[PDB]
Amino acid sequence: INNGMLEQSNIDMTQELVDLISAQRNFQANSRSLEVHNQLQQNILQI
Amino acid sequence: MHPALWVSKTGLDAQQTNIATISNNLANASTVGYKKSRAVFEDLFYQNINQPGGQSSQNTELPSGLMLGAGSKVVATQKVHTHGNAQTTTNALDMMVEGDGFFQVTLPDGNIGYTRNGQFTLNGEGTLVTSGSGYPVEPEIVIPEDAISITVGTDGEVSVRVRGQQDNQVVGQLTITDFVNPGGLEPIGQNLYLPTGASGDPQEGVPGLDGLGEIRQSMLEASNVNVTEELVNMIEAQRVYEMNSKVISSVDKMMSFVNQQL
Amino acid sequence: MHPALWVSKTGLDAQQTNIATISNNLANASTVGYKKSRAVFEDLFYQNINQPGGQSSQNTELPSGLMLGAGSKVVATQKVHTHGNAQTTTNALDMMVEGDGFFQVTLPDGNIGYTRNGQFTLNGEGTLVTSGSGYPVEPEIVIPEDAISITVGTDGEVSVRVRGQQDNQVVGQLTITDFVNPGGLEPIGQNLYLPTGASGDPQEGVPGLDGLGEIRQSMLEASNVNVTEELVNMIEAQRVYEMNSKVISSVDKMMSFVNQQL
Repeated sequence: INNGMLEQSNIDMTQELVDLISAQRNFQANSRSLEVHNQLQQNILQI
Repeated sequence: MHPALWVSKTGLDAQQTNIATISNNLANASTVGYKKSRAVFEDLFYQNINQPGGQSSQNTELPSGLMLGAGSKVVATQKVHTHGNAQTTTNALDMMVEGDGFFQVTLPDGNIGYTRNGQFTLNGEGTLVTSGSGYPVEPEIVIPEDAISITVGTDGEVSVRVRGQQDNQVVGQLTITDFVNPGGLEPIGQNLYLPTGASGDPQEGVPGLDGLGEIRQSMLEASNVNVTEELVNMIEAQRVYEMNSKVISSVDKMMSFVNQQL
Repeated sequence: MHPALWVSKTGLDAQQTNIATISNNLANASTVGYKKSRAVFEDLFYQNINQPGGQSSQNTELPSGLMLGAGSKVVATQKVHTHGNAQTTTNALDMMVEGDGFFQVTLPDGNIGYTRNGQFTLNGEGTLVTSGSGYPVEPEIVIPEDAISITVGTDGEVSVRVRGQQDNQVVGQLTITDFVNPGGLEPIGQNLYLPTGASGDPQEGVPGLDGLGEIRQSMLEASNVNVTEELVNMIEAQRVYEMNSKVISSVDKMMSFVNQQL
């Protein structure tokens, strides 16, 4: 136990920013798949 | 009603499973230790109207015959068990198998399940369990309450340091299992596999030896999916899907025309 | 006139109600203390043409009978009472229930309306009232004009500070009501709920004991709607709505063809 000190957060802005970019990319890819599926359904519903 | 209707139906069914296969690959792009699947297409049986290589007459034969295919289908969803990249982490309870092998856990039913994910943790007793459902890891590794640090070597030897004492007190030994055909494993969810007939008999051993991989502590294995390949395959699978619908659309117009005329 | 016409009518009715529920959630994407709603679907009764399990011959029974469905409907609108995120404000008269509990206000008719909204203000007499229609809060909290600052504790104790007096002047004690089934409350608008038969008996007490939540001053509870979920459910509902329109259209064309021919 040490007096005169505090523990700050244990996060790294670099790693958080990188994971933010990667998660946005994965979200966009999944939404693209969803759009493709919806377009397929719309094309089927136009016979 | 019409042969082109049934043939094109198999084309739509096949592409739906292929798109559903790719859509699952995209969903598990951030899952640790996930192996991508591939869809394998193969054509169906052929209707033998005129036999190729028949006997048209003496001293002659039919070079090519009249055989109509029945369509296509997805026969299997093959797992690609290649190693994903490596992520360095600050946690000392997550490990990566550098090479062939699977971690083993004890399922609630009693049988042993096999996983490639390394995100582990402890339960209230200090026994090493998974970070999801909490299945114990085989063999049981119990971290003593007097431990100040945890170190896992290349050979899977889990060691801890006790305050006021030198040398690493060994608390257990991790064993990984290898399969001749990892693609034959049956995934039961939760990053767990069950050995099937096509998988082969599980072979155990110490990691890093006997062909098995090495346990890399504080490291994880990312998913091996290639988002570029999934997106490109998505576009091609959609185009084949729409050109199959054209035949059904065309046959529908033809059958409508015959009803009005004949 | 045709069974498929009536079945698809029930399908259209369910999807119209489903879309209206989603449209209500997206409208209340900024309302304070709004709980999202999800429509619950269930199939209608099945007409019994052939009885499954009926004895066709001795030692033989129908493995599956000819049971025709009557469509589907939306049976209930379930209020998902999961906690929403907290908004940090500089106002001192807006509170939040960290956990289970409802603020209680006095409706004009005489009854008590239960609200998750925490946006409160003062009337001409200084009574703590809702920031909307101005309903008094149960129990009444009157802030005297001798106060310079209002502090509301975690346990709901409302205390004000008097000028020229080094002592907090306790002027009230808020009590919150929890329900075993808050989803059974009847929404009456204006961010207010009324108890119902299936909601259960109101249990009132100090905000922080016996399972009640804590009062958070200078903090507001956002709506728990997920715009990502609502939009995807909006797209799915629009397609299922169009699915049953094609069935009605096909039945409509079938009857027209029969009229011309038969």
